[PDB]
Amino acid sequence: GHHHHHHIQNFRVYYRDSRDPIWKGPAQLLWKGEGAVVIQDKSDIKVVPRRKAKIIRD
Amino acid sequence: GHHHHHHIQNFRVYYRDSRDPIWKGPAQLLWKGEGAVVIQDKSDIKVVPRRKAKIIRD
Amino acid sequence: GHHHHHHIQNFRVYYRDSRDPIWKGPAQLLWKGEGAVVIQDKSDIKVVPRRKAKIIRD
Ligand code: NI
Ligand code: NI
Repeated sequence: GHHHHHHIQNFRVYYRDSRDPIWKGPAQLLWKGEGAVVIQDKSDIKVVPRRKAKIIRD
Repeated sequence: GHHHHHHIQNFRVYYRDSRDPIWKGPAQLLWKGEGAVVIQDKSDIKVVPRRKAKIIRD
Repeated sequence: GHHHHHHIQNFRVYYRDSRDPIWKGPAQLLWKGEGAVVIQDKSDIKVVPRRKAKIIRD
């Protein structure tokens, strides 16, 4: 059914996908753990290695 | 696309949201991390720190 | 809102649904935690204990 993944308030994330060196974002933070991060960028929810993500506390 | 996050069977979760002292729930458990849990309450999927969550075995 | 959970590239997962002994899949891998994995099988996103999942790097 329809649902919404509420982001972790007061955080924004810049990230890189796979091997592309371009920074993407800012994006929302959904989860962090196991040396990885879950981000939501518009309608796309992606898993990114922690060192491929810059987390910023607004 | 359209999808459903199936809850972890035989568990319910009461949780505290943001700055409201009243407990919400019972909600579904989607994921149990070491420091936080992912819950689903109706169409809302939220990340709650373990200290603000009460996992019930039913 | 509408969104898509992008899978972790180059992984295929076979799994069992709790009691049912029949193997299901191939499914996409969304998250590999400690003790469990999150998989997507068409419209269903499920949490599977690690012992009940076979992750294949292809
Ligand atoms: Ni729709
Ligand atoms: Ni979803």
